[PDB]
Amino acid sequence: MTMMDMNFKYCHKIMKKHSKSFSYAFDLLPEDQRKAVWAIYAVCRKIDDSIDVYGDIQFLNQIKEDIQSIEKYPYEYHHFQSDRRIMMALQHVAQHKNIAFQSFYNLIDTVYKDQHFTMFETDAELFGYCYGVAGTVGEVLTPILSDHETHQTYDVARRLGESLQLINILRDVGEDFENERIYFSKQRLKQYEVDIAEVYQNGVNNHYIDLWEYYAAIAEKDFRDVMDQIKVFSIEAQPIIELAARIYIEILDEVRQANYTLHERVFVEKRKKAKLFHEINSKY
Ligand SMILES: O=P(O)(O)[C@@H](CCCc1cccc(Oc2ccccc2)c1)S(=O)(=O)O
Ligand SMILES: [Mg+2]
Ligand SMILES: [Mg+2]
Repeated sequence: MTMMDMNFKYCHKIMKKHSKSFSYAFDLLPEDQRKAVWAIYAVCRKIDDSIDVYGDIQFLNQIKEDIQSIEKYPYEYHHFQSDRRIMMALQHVAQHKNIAFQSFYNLIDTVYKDQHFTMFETDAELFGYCYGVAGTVGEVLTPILSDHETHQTYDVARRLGESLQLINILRDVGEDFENERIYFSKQRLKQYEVDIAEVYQNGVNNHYIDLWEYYAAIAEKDFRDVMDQIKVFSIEAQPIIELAARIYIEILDEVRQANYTLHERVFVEKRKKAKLFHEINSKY
């Protein structure tokens, strides 16, 4: 095992831990491609967690710098300020694949704002946040999971990304509330006459469930739309992307089964991930 492999293994390790779902799906891709996904995932994870758990903008600048460093000089050795392994893997990926640096930049700009947090007045802002945090990830991943990096492919990957993030938010209401963050908009929170702090105490109700379903409705609709357009992705990527998405979208049924709980992070047992893997691999 060469050292560069060591760095990719560290990226994988990170992905395995923070996302059993995506890890479960993407590891099915051929070597060169999953390596690229591990690295890109690790980068994003460091960004996200350098603020959603280690709330530290200093690091975030360390990472933002390393990347600009790579974009600027893909073929020079750098003494990265944040996490050498991940950057080395990313830099290695970039010397082979096209990378949308601006996309990592939008994510960064985005998780920054998650410092002095302020609710969203409208779903539009909610939706734009889904873009900066996920749509942009779909955009960085596009050159990796596709052959035709065209407007249509970027646009689908992006929507996939935004949809997967809406589901993400649909599961984490409680977790997010404990952390002092509500992502449903006030417009929509008022319209449905619901208070998160109040539901958190006395439990769900129908105001919440309806509201929760309003969003789920959206998420699922966009999910179906992207599945239709799944062929914009490579043949090998298609089933994996589908499993990644169905494995993630299944989370909605899990929030339901647990009665929209605000005190647990529901999940999809690895055995169901296997079941879904099954129902899809037939089709392929
Ligand atoms: O918006 P949130 O609630 O912080 C959400 C993370 C969003 C940022 C993020 C983190 C890690 C990976 C990621 O993008 C991916 C997703 C799949 C594969 C590779 C990268 C996006 S999390 O709930 O999983 O932490
Ligand atoms: Mg987070
Ligand atoms: Mg979340």
